[PDB]
Amino acid sequence: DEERLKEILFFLLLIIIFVVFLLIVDYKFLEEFKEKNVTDKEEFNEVIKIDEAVMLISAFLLAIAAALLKELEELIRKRFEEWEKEEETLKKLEDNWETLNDNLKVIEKADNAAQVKDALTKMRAAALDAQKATPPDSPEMKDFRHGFDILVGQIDDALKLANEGKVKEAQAAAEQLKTTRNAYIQKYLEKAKETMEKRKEIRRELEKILGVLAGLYVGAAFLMVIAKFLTKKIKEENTTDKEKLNEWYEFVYVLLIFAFFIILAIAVVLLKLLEILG
Amino acid sequence: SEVQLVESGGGLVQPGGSLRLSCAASGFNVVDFSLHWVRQAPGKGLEWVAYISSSSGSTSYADSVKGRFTISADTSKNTAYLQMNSLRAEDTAVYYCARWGYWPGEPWWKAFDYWGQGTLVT
Amino acid sequence: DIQMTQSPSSLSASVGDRVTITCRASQSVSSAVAWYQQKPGKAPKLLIYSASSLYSGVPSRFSGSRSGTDFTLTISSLQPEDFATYYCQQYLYYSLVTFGQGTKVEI
Ligand SMILES: CN(CCO)c1ccc2cc(/C=C(\C#N)c3ccc(C#N)cc3)sc2c1
Repeated sequence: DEERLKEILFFLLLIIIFVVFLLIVDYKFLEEFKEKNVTDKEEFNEVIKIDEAVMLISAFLLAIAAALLKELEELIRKRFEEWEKEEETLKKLEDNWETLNDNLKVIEKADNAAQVKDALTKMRAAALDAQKATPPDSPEMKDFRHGFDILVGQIDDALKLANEGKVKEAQAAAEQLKTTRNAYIQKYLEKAKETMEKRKEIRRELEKILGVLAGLYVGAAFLMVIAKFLTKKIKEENTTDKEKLNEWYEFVYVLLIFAFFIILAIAVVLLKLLEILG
Repeated sequence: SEVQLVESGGGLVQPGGSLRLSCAASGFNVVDFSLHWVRQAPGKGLEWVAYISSSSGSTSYADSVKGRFTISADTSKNTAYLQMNSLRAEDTAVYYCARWGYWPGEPWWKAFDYWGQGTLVT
Repeated sequence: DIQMTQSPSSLSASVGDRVTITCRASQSVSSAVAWYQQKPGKAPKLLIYSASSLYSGVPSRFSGSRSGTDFTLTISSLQPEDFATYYCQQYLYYSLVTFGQGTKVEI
C-alpha cells in the first residue's frame, strides 16, 4: 500500500527524468543541426527524424505515466475510503457518547428507581457499543478499552444499587462513572477528533494536488501533439524559405521551454504528493 | 474435567406449596460465576426466573415471581438453592440452572454457556 | 423491559435448505444477543454469542449477524440433526434477561 505508493511516485519521477533528458537531447540535436545553417534535404529528413524518435518514445512514456497516475488515483481513493470508514466509526462512537451523557442527565434529574434503572440500561447498551465501536495497539487504545471495561463495571454497580431501591447511591455511582469516563476515554476521543480533522484537511489538499497533476499531464500531452503537428506541417511541406524556417525554429524553442516549465511543475507536484504522503 | 450443573428437588406439589430446588455445580465454583434460574413452561418458550451472584450477594427476580421465590447459595458445598413459595398454576415448568461469567471479558460475553439438565415442577 | 420479537414462530425446511431466523429488540442491546438450540426434551445449548461469535464445538454452518437492533441466525446447510427450537436471547444485564419466542425448525 504505502510502499506501493512510494514505488509509484518514484517511478513516475524516474519517467519524468527520462522525458526531460530526451527533450534536452532533442534540443541539443536541433541546435547542432541548425547552427551550421544547412538546407540539405538529407539532413532535414534525418536530423528531424530525430524529433520523430523522441516523440515516439516520449509518447509511450506518457502512456506509461498515465497508467501509473490512474493506479495512484485508485490507491488514493482507497485511502480516502479507509478514512471515511474511520470517520463513520468515530461518528458512531460520538453518538454513543451523547447517549451516555443524556442518560447521565436523566439520572441526575430522576426521582424514582425505575427511571434510574432505565437510564442505566441505556447507558450500558451505549457503553458496550462504544467499546466495540473502534477500528490498533496504541497505549491510548488500550486505555480506552480498559476505561470502558471500568465504565461498564460502574454501570453494573449503579444498576445493583438501583435494583435495591437506593436512588442516591445510584446517582453517586453515576458521578463516579462520569469521573472514570473523563479520566479514561476523553483523551482517546480528543485524539480521534484531531486525527479526523487533519485527515479531512489532507484529503482536501490531496484532491487539489491530484487535480493539478492531472491537468499538468493533459497539458503536456496537448503540447506533444502540437509538437508533431508543427514539425510535419513544416516537414512534409518540404519548406524552403529561411524566414518561414527561422519562425518555426523559435516556435519550437518557446514550446520546448514551456514544456520545461510544465515538466518541472509536474516534478514539484510529485515531490509535494510524496511529502504529504510520507 | 467436565463442567456441569445438576438440578434436583423438583417434582409434583400442591398449589400454594413450598419446595427448595437445588443446582449443584461441578467443574467450577460459584464464586466466579453468577447462577441463573430459567424456566420453560410445557410447550412454551424460555423465561428467566432469577439469578444470584455469590461474589457480591446480589439477587434479582422476575416480576412474575418477585416476592414469592428466594434464591440463595452455599459456596462451601458449591450449590445454589431456589425456595419456591405460594406456588400457583403458572409455576409448573422445567427449571434449568445456568452459569454466566462476570464482567469483563469473554466470560460475560459467553452468556449461558452451560445449562443444567433441568427439573420438572408441577 | 426489553422485548425480543422472534420471527418466524415456526418454519418448515428440508435437508440443505438455507434457514434464516430474525429477532428484533425493542431497544438497543449492543451485540449482547445469543442464539440457543434446544432439542425436544433437552436443555438449551449455546450456539452463537455476541450475536456473531460461534461457540466452540458448534458446526460452522451456523452463523449470526447484527444490523442495528435486528439479529439474524443463518443455517447454511440444514443437516438432518439441525431440527430444533432456536431462541434469540438478549443478555444486556443480569436482571434484564429476556428470550425470544422460539423458532421451531422442523424437517
Ligand atoms: C515542439 N517540439 C519540437 C517539434 O519539432 C517538441 C517535440 C517533442 C516533444 C515531446 C514532449 C514531451 C513531454 C513534454 N512536454 C512530456 C513527456 C512525458 C511526460 C511524462 N510523464 C511529460 C512531458 S514536448 C515536445 C515538443
